[PDB]
Amino acid sequence: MRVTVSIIKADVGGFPGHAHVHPKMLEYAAAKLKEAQKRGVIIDYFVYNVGDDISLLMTHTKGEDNKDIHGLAWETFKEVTDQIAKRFKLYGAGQDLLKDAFSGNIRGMGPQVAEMEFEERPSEPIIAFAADKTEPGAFNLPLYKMFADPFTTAGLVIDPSMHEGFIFEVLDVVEHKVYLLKTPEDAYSLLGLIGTTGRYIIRKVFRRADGAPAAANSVERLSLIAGRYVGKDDPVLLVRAQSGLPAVGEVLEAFAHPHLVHGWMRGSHAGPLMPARFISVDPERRIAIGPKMTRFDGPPKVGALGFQLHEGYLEGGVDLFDDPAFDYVRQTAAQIADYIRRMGPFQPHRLPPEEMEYTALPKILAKVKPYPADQYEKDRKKYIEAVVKG
Amino acid sequence: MRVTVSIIKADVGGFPGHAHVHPKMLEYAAAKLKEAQKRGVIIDYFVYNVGDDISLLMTHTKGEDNKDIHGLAWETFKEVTDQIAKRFKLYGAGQDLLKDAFSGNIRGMGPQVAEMEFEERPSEPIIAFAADKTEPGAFNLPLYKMFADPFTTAGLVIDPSMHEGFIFEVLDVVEHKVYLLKTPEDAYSLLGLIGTTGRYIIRKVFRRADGAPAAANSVERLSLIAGRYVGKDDPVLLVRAQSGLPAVGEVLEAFAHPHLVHGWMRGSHAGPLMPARFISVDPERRIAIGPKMTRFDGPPKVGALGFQLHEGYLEGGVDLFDDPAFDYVRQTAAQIADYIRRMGPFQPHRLPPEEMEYTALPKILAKVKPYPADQYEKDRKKYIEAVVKG
Amino acid sequence: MRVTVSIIKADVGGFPGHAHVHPKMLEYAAAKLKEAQKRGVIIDYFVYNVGDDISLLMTHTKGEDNKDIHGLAWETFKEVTDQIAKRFKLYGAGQDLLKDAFSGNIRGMGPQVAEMEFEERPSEPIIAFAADKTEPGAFNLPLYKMFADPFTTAGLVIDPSMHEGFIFEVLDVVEHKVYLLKTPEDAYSLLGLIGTTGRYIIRKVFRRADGAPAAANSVERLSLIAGRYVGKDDPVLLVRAQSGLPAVGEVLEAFAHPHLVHGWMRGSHAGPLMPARFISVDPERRIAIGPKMTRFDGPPKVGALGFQLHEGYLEGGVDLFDDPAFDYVRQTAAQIADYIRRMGPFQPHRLPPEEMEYTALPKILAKVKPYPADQYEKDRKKYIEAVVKG
Amino acid sequence: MRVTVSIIKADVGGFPGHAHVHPKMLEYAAAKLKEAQKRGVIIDYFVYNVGDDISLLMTHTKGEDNKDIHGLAWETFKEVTDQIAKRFKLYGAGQDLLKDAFSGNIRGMGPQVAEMEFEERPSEPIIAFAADKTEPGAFNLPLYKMFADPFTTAGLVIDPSMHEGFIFEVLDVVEHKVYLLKTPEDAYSLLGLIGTTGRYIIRKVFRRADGAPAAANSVERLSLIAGRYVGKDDPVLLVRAQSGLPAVGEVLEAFAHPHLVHGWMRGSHAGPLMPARFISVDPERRIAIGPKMTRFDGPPKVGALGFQLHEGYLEGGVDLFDDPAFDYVRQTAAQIADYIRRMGPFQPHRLPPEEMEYTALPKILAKVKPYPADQYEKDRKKYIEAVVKG
Ligand SMILES: O=C(COP(=O)(O)O)[C@@H](O)[C@H](O)[C@H](O)COP(=O)(O)O
Ligand SMILES: O=C(COP(=O)(O)O)[C@@H](O)[C@H](O)[C@H](O)COP(=O)(O)O
Ligand SMILES: O=C(COP(=O)(O)O)[C@@H](O)[C@H](O)[C@H](O)COP(=O)(O)O
Ligand SMILES: O=C(COP(=O)(O)O)[C@@H](O)[C@H](O)[C@H](O)COP(=O)(O)O
Ligand SMILES: [Mg+2]
Ligand SMILES: [Mg+2]
Ligand SMILES: [Mg+2]
Ligand SMILES: [Mg+2]
Ligand SMILES: [Mg+2]
Ligand SMILES: [Mg+2]
Ligand SMILES: [Mg+2]
Ligand SMILES: [Mg+2]
Ligand SMILES: [Mg+2]
Ligand SMILES: [Mg+2]
Ligand SMILES: [Mg+2]
Ligand SMILES: [Mg+2]
Ligand SMILES: [Mg+2]
Ligand SMILES: [Mg+2]
Ligand SMILES: [Mg+2]
Ligand SMILES: [Mg+2]
Repeated sequence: MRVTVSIIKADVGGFPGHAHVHPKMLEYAAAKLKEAQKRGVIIDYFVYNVGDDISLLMTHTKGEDNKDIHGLAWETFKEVTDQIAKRFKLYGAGQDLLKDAFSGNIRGMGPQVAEMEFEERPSEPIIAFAADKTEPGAFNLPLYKMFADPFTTAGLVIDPSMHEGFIFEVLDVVEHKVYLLKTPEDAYSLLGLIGTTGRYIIRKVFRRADGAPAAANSVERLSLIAGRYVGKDDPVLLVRAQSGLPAVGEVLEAFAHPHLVHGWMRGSHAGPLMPARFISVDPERRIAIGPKMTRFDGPPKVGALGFQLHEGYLEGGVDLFDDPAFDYVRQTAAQIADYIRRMGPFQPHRLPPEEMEYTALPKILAKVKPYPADQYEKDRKKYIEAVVKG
Repeated sequence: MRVTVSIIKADVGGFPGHAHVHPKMLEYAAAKLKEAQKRGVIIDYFVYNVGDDISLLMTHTKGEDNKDIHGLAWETFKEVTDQIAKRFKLYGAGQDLLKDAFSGNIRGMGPQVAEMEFEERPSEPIIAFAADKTEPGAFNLPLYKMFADPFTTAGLVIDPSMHEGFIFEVLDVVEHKVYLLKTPEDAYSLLGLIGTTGRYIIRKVFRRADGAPAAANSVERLSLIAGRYVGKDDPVLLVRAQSGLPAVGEVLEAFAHPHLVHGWMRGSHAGPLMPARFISVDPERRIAIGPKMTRFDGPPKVGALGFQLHEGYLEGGVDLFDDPAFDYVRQTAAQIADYIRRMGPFQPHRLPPEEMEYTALPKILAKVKPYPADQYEKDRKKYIEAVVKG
Repeated sequence: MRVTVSIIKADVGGFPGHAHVHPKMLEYAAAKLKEAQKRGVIIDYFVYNVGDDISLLMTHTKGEDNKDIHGLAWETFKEVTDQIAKRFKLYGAGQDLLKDAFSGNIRGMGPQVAEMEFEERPSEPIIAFAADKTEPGAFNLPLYKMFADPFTTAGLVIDPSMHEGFIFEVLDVVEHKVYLLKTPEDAYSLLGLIGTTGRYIIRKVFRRADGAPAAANSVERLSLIAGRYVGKDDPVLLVRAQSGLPAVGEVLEAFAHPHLVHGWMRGSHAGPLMPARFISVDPERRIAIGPKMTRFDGPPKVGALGFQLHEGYLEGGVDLFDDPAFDYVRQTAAQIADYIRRMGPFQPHRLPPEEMEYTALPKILAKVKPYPADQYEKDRKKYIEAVVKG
Repeated sequence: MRVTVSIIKADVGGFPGHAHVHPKMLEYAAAKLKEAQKRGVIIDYFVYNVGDDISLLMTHTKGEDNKDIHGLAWETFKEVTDQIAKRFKLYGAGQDLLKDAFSGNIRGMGPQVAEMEFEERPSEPIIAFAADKTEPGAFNLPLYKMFADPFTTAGLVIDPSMHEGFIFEVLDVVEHKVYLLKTPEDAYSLLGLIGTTGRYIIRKVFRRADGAPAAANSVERLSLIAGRYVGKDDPVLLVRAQSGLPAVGEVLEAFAHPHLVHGWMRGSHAGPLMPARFISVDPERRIAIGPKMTRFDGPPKVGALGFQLHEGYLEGGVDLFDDPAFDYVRQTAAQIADYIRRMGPFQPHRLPPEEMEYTALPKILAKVKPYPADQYEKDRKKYIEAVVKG
């Protein structure tokens, strides 16, 4: 049977600030999806947060880009907004749905979606990822590693079924152009694009041998609003594993170096991506509570839940960053976070100016007097005396 | 609607010594505040300890410096004293209320208060802090950082709504004088005062753009008793966050370096301020149990609980030091505590003599024979022979 | 007496690659400057390298922007080129003087200059810095710290002679505009500019009390060549110290966090700025041999030589990063270098695309087929089957 | 034969700033003492620096407090001043001799002296210490440890010849009073005094069994100048070792924890005392070049030179901090220095106000408007509106 797996994610309020979600939001969402399941809209579901982002993972047979499934998610987020977030006056209530939400970040751009449709294999292990305080390009390095780096995915070299590699669908989110690159042969060209994490983002990956969908990342084109590019952050990602696709452990190895990503405070910094445990996982209630964002509204975090599909039912989720081996990775991220923070307001800890979600540069340039450089050389002594006397 | 948020804190007994509180004290206090809520005295509340200090966080509409609210707290502490602490003969039972409590530290000086009244915003995130084994000036460094240090609060540079800075109300607790300083321009003068943490303490902070209350720290003037200055330690602090006020994560960043503070053993040492987890947080019962004070009666610790206000009701609290990123900070504090303790009785691990809560110097000077220095030079050989023969 | 201190620096060949200089280049330069000294062109000099960059430090009385002094340096570099670098076929022989040098990086842009003229004080301590494998904005963070950060320069708070702060001359190297900002009051605006290290660079600093020159950094406007901005990297910096200017140790404290800077391999990465020892310092021969660039052509390094001026004569230089306290800083930089390198070709370890000195993006875009995104959605299955069958 | 060992120390100029000395100063001093030796004024000598402080170690038979020996030192420092420091316009030329030296710290207070007279033992091992960037009380902890702490000096417990302990001569430098305390019995009283490192300083130690001089520290009473106490910093210390006095290694163990001391930048901070190697030791030329002061004008450092006396001749010196065991201690000090520096201008990293060598507090209090606290409560809203509108 063919199944679709859809993650539709949104922030509709934080608790407090942008640090976390209120547990009643998860409970409300789970109850709403249980009703949809009883009506046959969906087969199964799992509800979880990372930071202030709620992921609705849903299995169904309606295909990709389905209005009923996308509409079920939207309605669930709108009802969480109105019944829970507005009731408790949560921070940024309705953030991703309402352009006038009470927060100062990018609002009203809508949910994000990562989805795949496929014939369910004789065993169908999948991993759902969610990150907070980062951009969709945060997953470029891990996706490259797991599908194309022989230092990550041993199977590329030792599993004859993987020898032919993978096909990357890369979205230029500025010009709205798609590129298809094949590894190993196009590795250098691919990296020339996807190293620019804010512009060229891996959106989908397919197995080269047969075209099977292997991963789907939530990324959309940017919008140009009041002369700035405006994106949708805090990505979600679906990866299918095993049997010629990377092993669960090869997928997870791709997150074992907590690389610097763009986001963190005010969408305007770089910090290490910490692979984080869930606070709690309740398979029966279909809810996981993910990590909080604390120092400097982070560091950026990613959570990983594994599942096994059966006739579209989801057995799981299983927290896949829960191992002492990943404690070392978290400790590294914590130390790097402390190191980089001592840079304060300077690039490359602060992002390049065009990549900053917040800026005061127009306010600054409206007040600080410029001097054409060539004329300034003649007048410098005069201008310095004027400040001094001034 | 306008709301007042009041934290009124006291130590009325420890369990054991000065290390912690008895959980029945928290339960008694919560039950008493629930009765006040039913009668309409207060809107909502949360009860928690850090070390041996119990904070009663209360929301209400009676304004600052209200006799009913201050009296409700006093009565709650007196009843905890009589019903719980005296019953179990807790250490320092009634400490802050009774000058004759059974402990050897400063007694009977009264509760402390941190409170703010304001129009409740469309979302109203607040953080309540409590520290044990330190002075109110322990918060000088964090408050300075979060409101004035561009290496902490990115918004000062990148959020045009924050560009105008903040107004610090600084209390000289020796001469009972208030100073108002504005950052950025008065930063150096401000620091010249508040670096003297025992004398010049940040009591309130206001937003410069509109005068909005931003933070309130519990500090009062010193009392001169038997020729020593006597202060009220173990401060509490309220901070409003977001939307032109520092982000929750910028507030928390201000605690990410575990700086040395005055207090620790016997109110007479310097040690690192450890940002500590709560042992437990129960939002339904309205109680959090904070950390214990162990080695050398510390190290000094601060706890952070976040809330969202709605019509004065408190949704929370949320432990905001609960992240692996803060595990690194705690480990640093633990290592610094071990390093500094090897100094034993010497400044600057021991405090300056006028800053020590305990001293034996009068006992010492009553017994040890002085010699005027000029005459001692002539007699030194004689005096050494007299000790030797002696 | 008034004196001018000029550092004029260039790379005219490496040994091997871009890692270091040949010692005969330094010996040749020193001999040439000794001849100029005998003729009265200059008072005194010191010759040294950091990585592949040779600094000619010269004292004289000809003022800033003097053709004789600039011409003496140019001629010295041209003769080193022809007599030494071309003789031994050094790598990038004549790099900064010859557009057709044999190297693949930016060539022929000319030497850089950092110079100050002033009345020589009753004691005149100065520090000369040189960095390799980085941009002039690498010094933005240190210069800000030493002149404006009270966590670095204690004197801003505790030395009444410094209370009035400093004046920063900031160059916009894209639009060729100069801004004058005064600290403390303009700190936030200043940081809003100079955090963009590739665009807004501190060129000079002056004391606010009297206008005295305090620092001079080597930065020039960019050139727009074949549609890319082309800059002059590997900066040099002069700082005057003490007596109302930052102490030598406050200047050095500003380098005690090895912050990430732009440059390193191929002028296209970010890595930690390591404060490095000189290999050797010979005050009598007037030559210091600085550090090599090794792993990944770095990490980026800065060297610091202190001097005392007397009637323009230079007593020194003294290696000011030579202390076990700075061994810790170097070890931190070495560890951060290893961490960040595991990112490979990805931002923010790789620089933003417009900031990269090397790029293959045009070659890539000439070969990889784009698909307009809207039409790609309809054709995706077809295109994937075509790659698969292909 | 009876011998006197005298260390007379002064700063008469730095190279650069307060970081180090010029090597010609040491060479000049050694040459001058060689002439005094030829004339029979002294028996032997050794000349060395730590940071910007030059120690003249001299052996002779003229006794303590001898005008000829003190005058020889003064004259040597005055000639170094005039012939070397003023010639090269060194920083703070003549610092400790000239009230109008060109530096901003405490000037003209004179050299310091540590001296002992005794019958030369059948073997006479002695250690000379010098510290820079700290007060004489920096040696209180080490002197206490080596003579009174059984966790340091094993001989107190296991060497029957040491069982009777030691006599401490403690100087109150504020009131000019001397106390004599005997360990073990007076340990607690002693520590009650000498923990106040700025006031009660160990000046001499004697063996209790026979009164033999065991140590001499350079400390003098403070001077009250323009309402501030003014002291003489950067102490020197002589310790006799072995045979009922602490072993060389017990003396050195007392420095193996790099405890926080007062001094460092601007005489106004606390930082770890690093036991440092000499850069070079030349026994034949009678000169050792000690460490530089770098980050933040430190950290504070102590050097240790061991000697064996024979008929007053000095065989040595031997650098006693030169062992990998002390590399660990230095690394600890380097890490603690980095930790504490993140506190910036705040106590207890900044010193208590009365202990600061530099302050801007009068300048601050002359400009910042005070409000009596009781009246401020009524007017606060008005004053905040006035700043806001202002
Ligand atoms: O060693 C492994 C499994 O052995 P096990 O069942 O524990 O004996 C795994 O590493 C697998 O080899 C890996 O996950 C690839 O599995 P397939 O995708 O080939 O099933
Ligand atoms: O990036 C952040 C929030 O993004 P998110 O909701 O996770 O997309 C935060 O760092 C906020 O920018 C920060 O807390 C300031 O928020 P405001 O006070 O401007 O709402
Ligand atoms: O073990 C030691 C010497 O043994 P050694 O000569 O190496 O056999 C030292 O620790 C001494 O015991 C110590 O220095 C005390 O020596 P005295 O002062 O008793 O001579
Ligand atoms: O403590 C210091 C010097 O003391 P010293 O000569 O060793 O007694 C330095 O930190 C100076 O205070 C600092 O360099 C500032 O010096 P000035 O610029 O005021 O001379
Ligand atoms: Mg949010
Ligand atoms: Mg989010
Ligand atoms: Mg965001
Ligand atoms: Mg988001
Ligand atoms: Mg108590
Ligand atoms: Mg307490
Ligand atoms: Mg107390
Ligand atoms: Mg208390
Ligand atoms: Mg080169
Ligand atoms: Mg170079
Ligand atoms: Mg270059
Ligand atoms: Mg170059
Ligand atoms: Mg000096
Ligand atoms: Mg000194
Ligand atoms: Mg000094
Ligand atoms: Mg001195």
